[PDB]
Amino acid sequence: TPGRMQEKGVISDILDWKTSRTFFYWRLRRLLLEDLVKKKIHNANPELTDGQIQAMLRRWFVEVEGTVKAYVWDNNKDLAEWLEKQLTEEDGVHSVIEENIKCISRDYVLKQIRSLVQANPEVAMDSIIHMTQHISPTQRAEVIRI
Amino acid sequence: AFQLELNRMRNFDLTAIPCANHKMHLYLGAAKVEVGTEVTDYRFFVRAIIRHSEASFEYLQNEGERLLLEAMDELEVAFNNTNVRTDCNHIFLNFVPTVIMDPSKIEESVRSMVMRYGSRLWKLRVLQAELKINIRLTPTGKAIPIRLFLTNESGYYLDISLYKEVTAQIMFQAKQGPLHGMLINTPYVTKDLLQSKRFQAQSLGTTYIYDIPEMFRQSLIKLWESMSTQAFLPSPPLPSDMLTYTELVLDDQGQLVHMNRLPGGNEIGMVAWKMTFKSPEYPEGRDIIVIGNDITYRIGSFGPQEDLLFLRASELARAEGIPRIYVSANSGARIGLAEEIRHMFHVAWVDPEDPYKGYRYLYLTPQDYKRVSALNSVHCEHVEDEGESRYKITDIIGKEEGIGPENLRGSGMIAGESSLAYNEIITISLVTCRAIGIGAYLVRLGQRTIQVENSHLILTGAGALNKVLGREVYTSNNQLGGIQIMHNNGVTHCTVCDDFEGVFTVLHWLSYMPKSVHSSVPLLNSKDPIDRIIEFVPTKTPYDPRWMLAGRPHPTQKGQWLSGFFDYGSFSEIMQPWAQTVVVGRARLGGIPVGVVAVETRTVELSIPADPANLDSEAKIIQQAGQVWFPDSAFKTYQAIKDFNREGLPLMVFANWRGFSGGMKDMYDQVLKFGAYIVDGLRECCQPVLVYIPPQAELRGGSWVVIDSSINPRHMEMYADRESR
Amino acid sequence: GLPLMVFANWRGFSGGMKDMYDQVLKFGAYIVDGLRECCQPVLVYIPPQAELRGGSWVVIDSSINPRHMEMYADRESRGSVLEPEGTVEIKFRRKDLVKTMRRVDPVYIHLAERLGTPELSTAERKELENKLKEREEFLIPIYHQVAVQFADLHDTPGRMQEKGVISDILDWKTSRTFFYWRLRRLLLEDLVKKKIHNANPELTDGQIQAMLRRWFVEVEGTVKAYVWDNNKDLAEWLEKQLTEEDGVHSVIEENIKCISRDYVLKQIRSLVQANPEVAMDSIIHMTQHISPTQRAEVIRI
Amino acid sequence: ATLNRKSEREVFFMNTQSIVQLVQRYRSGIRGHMKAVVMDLLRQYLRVETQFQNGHYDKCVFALREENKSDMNTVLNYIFSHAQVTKKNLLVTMLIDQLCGRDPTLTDELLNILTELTQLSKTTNAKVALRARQVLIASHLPSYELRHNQVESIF
Repeated sequence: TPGRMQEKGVISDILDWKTSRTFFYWRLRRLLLEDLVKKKIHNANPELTDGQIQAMLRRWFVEVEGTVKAYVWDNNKDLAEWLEKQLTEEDGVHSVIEENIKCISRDYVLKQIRSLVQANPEVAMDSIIHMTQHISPTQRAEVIRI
Repeated sequence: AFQLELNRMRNFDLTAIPCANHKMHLYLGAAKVEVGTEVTDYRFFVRAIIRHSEASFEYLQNEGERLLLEAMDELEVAFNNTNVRTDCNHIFLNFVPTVIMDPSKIEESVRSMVMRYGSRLWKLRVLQAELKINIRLTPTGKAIPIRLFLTNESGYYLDISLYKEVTAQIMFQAKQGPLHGMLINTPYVTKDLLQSKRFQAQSLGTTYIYDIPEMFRQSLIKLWESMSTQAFLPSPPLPSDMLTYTELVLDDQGQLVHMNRLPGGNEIGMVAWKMTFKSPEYPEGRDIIVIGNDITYRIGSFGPQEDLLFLRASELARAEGIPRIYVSANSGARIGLAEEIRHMFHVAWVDPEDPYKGYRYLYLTPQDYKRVSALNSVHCEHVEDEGESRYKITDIIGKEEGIGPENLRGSGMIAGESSLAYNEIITISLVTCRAIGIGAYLVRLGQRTIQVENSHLILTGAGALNKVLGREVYTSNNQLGGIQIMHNNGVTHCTVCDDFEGVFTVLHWLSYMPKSVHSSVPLLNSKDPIDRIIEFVPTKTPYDPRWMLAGRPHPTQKGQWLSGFFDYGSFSEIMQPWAQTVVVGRARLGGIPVGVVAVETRTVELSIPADPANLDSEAKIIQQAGQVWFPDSAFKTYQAIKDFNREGLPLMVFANWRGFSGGMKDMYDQVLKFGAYIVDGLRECCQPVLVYIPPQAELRGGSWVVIDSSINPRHMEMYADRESR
Repeated sequence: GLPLMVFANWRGFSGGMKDMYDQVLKFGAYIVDGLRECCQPVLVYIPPQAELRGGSWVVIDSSINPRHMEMYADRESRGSVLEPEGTVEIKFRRKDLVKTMRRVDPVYIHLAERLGTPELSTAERKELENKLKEREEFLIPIYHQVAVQFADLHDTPGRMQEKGVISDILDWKTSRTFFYWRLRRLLLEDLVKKKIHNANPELTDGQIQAMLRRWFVEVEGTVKAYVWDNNKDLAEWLEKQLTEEDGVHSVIEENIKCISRDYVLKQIRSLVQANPEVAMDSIIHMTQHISPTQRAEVIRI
Repeated sequence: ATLNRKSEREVFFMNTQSIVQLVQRYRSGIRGHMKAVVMDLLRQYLRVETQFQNGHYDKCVFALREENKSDMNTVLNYIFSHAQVTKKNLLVTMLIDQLCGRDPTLTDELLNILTELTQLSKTTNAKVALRARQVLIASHLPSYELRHNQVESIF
C-alpha cells in the first residue's frame, strides 16, 4: 500500500486526485525555476556538484528569508514567488546573491590562476608587466612599499 | 520624352486610354504572351511627368493629393466600365524639378502618402509604384535623381527601395536595399513563370515554395483566433506588424548574405529565410530559421549548392541555438551522368554485327577524346584494337558540378551537422508530397513529423519492390510510408488533410516551445483556472484515459463536460494509433506546457496488416492487454521521453502498470532492452519529470524498478494516490 | 577506447511494407548518433565485389567526424547514393534507349540512315519505321544490362579520391600490412594531439594538426618535407622524440611548453579583462617567491 | 546532501546556521565587513532620517504616525534619534572620515548609496552632502596623507 511505500521513502507523499492539478502546477513551475537558477550557479562555479548546489540554494533561501521560514520551502506557492522576485531586476538594482555569485566566481578564477602559477612561478615577471597595465600607480607603490 | 522610362514595361501590350491632365498618361497593359498561351495579366498602367516649377513639398503634396483623387477616379471609371481582375497595377511619377531634402523622412512621407488611402488602394488593388525626384545638397547644386521604388505584394506590407543614381552603365546605388544596383532599362518580368510553377505544385498536390511564408501568415491568423479560446491573449497585432522575413543567400564563397530579393530568384532547389514574429506564446517576438526544398527545381533533388545553403544556414542557426524547420518533399540527392560523355562514349562490342555477344569496354575516338580529356572530365587509357586507337574510360570525373560523390561529401557533412543538431537544437520536419531516401532519413533525424494525407515517408517505392518480386505486390507508396504506416507505427506524430492544416499544426506544437536552447519555455496565462476540481473520476473499470486527462461529455446535463486533469482543449496527442494501449502527447497544466504519457487499462485489440510480399502473411488481429508494458509501448514511451526532453519540456507520467509483459514473444521482441534504454533516456533528462500513480492504479516490479528516482535524482519526483497499489 | 575496423557492405534498408512499418529507419538514425560521438580511428574498408549504397553510405561517411573516420575501397568495390537500377530507371528512359542504339548499334544506325532520306516510297517508309521498332524491341534487354553497369561506373573511386572523399585504394593481399602501419600512425598522431589539446583546449584540431606538421618540417628542414608522406617513417620519428628521454629530442616538448606558457598568459589576460579588480592581489600571492633581481625590475618600472 | 532526505537535522540546524552566518560574512575578506557593516548602518541612519524629513517635524510626525498609526515606539526611537542629530552627525563624520580616508576606489553599491545620500535635506545633515561630493572627487584626486607621500615624491 501507499502508506508503507511513503513511510519507506521511495516516494515523497500520498496525494488526493481532486487537488492534484493545483498542487502539481505550483510545484512544477518552481521545480523549473530551481533548475534555471542552478544552471546559473553551475556556470558561476563548475566544481560544485548538483547536490551541493541543491543544499546551497536552500541555504540561500533560509539565509534570505529567515530561519523562521525554512518550512516554507515545502509550500509550493511561496518559494515560487520568491524565486521569481529575483530575476526581475536586470541591469538595475542588483540582488545580494547576484553579488555573491560573482564573488564565488571571482574566487574561483583567482584560484585557477593560483594553481597555474604554482605549476609555473617563473612566468610571473613577464605576466606582471602586462598585469600592471591597469591600476598601476597605486600597485607600484604598494609593491615598493612592501 | 525618353525620360519617361517607357521601355521598362515594353514586356507588355498596352492600350492608350484618353485622360485629362495630359502630363498624366495612362495606358492599360495586357501581358504579351506567345501563341502557345492566352494572356493572364491585365495591369493598369499610369505613367506621368510633373514639371510644375519646404515650399516644393507642400506645393508638390497638393498636386499629389489632387492627382490621387483624379487618378483613382479615372481608374475607377476603368474598373466600372470593364473589370478583368487586374493584379499588378503600375504607377510612375517623374518629378523633373529638383528640391533639396533627406531620404528617411521622405520614407515616412511615402508611407503616410500610400497609407492615407487604404481601402481605396485595395479596391483598385494597386501593387506597384515607381517615382523619381531630383535632390542634391545646398552647396553642391548638382541635382542627382533618386528613384524611390515601392514594393508591395499580396498584403499591404511594403518594402521601399531608395537609392541615388550613380554610374559606366548607370546603377541604382544608395542599409540593405533590394536591387543594390542594376541599370534602369530593365524590361518587365512576366509573372507567368510564377503561375507556371504554381501550376506544377498544385498539380503535384502542394504549395508553391515562395507562397509558404504567406501560408504561414494565414495559419498564424487561424492560430491567433483559435488560441484565444484556450488562453488569455493580447489584442492581435496588425498583419503589417505581425511578421518580418529576410531571405538568406549564398555569395560566391558559399557565405551567408542577408538578401531582400524578389521571390523566384533562386538558382538552386533550396530556399531559406529567417523570420521573427510575435505569437500568443511569444508576444514580444520569436525567431526561426526555415529551410525548404523547391520541388520545382528538379523535383527538389539535393545538389551541393542546395546542401551548402542548408548547411550554412543551419550552421548559423546552431550558432544562436534557435529552431530549424525543414520542409521535405523530394527525391533525394541530385543524380547525374556526365552528359558530355553520354553523347560521345562508344561501346566496344565483342561483335558489332551482333551485340548480344557482349561488349568489352567503353571508349572515345582520339579526336573526341583529345579535348574533353584536358578538362578533368575522365581518366582514360590509350588502346590499340582492330587497328583503331581508342580511349578506354577508366574513371569518369565529370565537368558538371553537383552530380558526383561531392554530393555525398556535402551530404555526409550535413548528416553529421544535423545529427549533432538534433542533440543541439530544435528540429522539425514537414511531410508534404513524398519524401524518398535521404529526405526521409533527414526527416526522422528531424525527429518530429507532421504528415499530410497522400504524402508518404519512404526510402524505396512500392513499384521498385514489386519489380524485384516480379509482380505488383504493392499499389501505393503510401502503403509503405503513408500516415497509415507512419502514424500507425509512431514514426509520424501528427497527420493532416492538407498543407495549410499542416502548417497550422506545426505552429500549434510550437506554441509550447522555447525560443532557443538558451531560452526559457513560453508561459501562458491560461483560461482554465487551477483551483477547479476534476469532474471525471477514474474507475476500477477500464476507461478511455483521455477522459481522465482531457475530460469527457457529461452523461446527464448535456452539453456539459466532465473535466479532465488538464486544461480544457490543451492536450494535443501524437502518434495516437500505434500501440494504443498507451497514449502520449503534449498538453498544458494551468498553461504550463508539459508532455504527458498515460496508459490504457482495457485490452486493446491491435490489427496487424498482412505483408502482401509474403504469401503466408494475413492481416493479423492481436489482443494487447491493458496495464502491460509491451515492446511498442516502451519504444513509443522512450522516444516521447527523449524527444520531449530534447525540447526541454518536463515530463508527466500517469502510471498504472500491472507489470511487464513476460511472454515468449514479447520477450523475444526485446522488452528488456528498452527497459535499459528508458533509463538511458532519463539519465539524459535535464528537466523535471513527475510521476503520479492515479487512484485504482498499481505499479509492480519491473515498472517501478526501471524508473526509480536514483537514475537522475536531481530531476525526478514520484507520487502515488491513496488508491494506488 | 578502441579503433574500429569496419568491413562496410550495405546496399540499403529493406523496404517492404511490414518491416518498414516495423521501423528499421529508427535504428538506422540511432547508429549515426552513436558513431558521431566516436573519438578514435575508424578505418572502413569496402572489400572487392562489394557495394555500399545510399542510406548505409549516408549514415557512415567520414565527413561527420573527419578527425577520426577514414574510408578505403578496393578497386572492385562500388558505392553511391543510389544503386545502378534506380539511377538507370531515372536516367535511362525510352529516349536514352533509342538514342543510345541510334548512336551505337551499326545495324540500327544504318536503319536510321535510310529513314533519313527525303522522297522515299511509302513502302520503304512504312517498312523502315517497322524495321526500327522491330530492331529496337528485340534488342532492348542487353542494353538495359549495359545501362546498369554503365550507371554503376559513375560511382567510382578515382573521382571520389580526386574530390577528396576517400584517402586510398588498397589491394587486399597486403591491405592488412598497410592497415597496420596506417592505423598505428593514426593512433600516434592522435596520441600526441591529445597531449597538445590537453595542453591548450581552445585550439582547434586543424591548426593543431598544422602545428605538428610544421614543427616537424621546420626542425628537420624544409629540405625534408617529402619525408612527411611516409606513414611508417614518421611513426618511427614521433616515437623517438617522445620515447627518448633526456636527449636533444625534447625540442617539441620545449615548444609545447612554450605554448602552454603563452596560453596560460592569455588566460590571465582574459581573466583580468573580465575581472580587472583581481590584478593587484594576483601578483602579491604570485610575487611571494620570485628572484630578488626580478624584484628590482618591479622597482625600475 | 546525504543528511538531507530524513529531516533529522535540528542539531544540524543549529550547526548549519551557526556556521552559515559566520562564513557568510567572510567571503569578501576583511572588507566584507568593512563594506557591509558600515554600509548597512549607513543606510540605517540614512533611511531612518530620510523617511524622517519630508516637510517639517510636526506634519512629518503625523505622516509617520499615520503610516504606522497603531504603534509609535519604533518611530519614537527614530524621533528620539533625530533629537540628538548633532551627536549622531559628528559620529557620522567619524564613520565617513575613516572609511573615505581608507577606501578610495570602491564600487557601485556604495556610489549608489552616495547618490541617494546627496539628496539629504537638513541643517545638521548638511555636512554629509558636501561630504558626499568632496569624497566622491577626492577619490579621483586626493591630497590626504598617502598622496601627500606622492607629492613629497614629485617635489
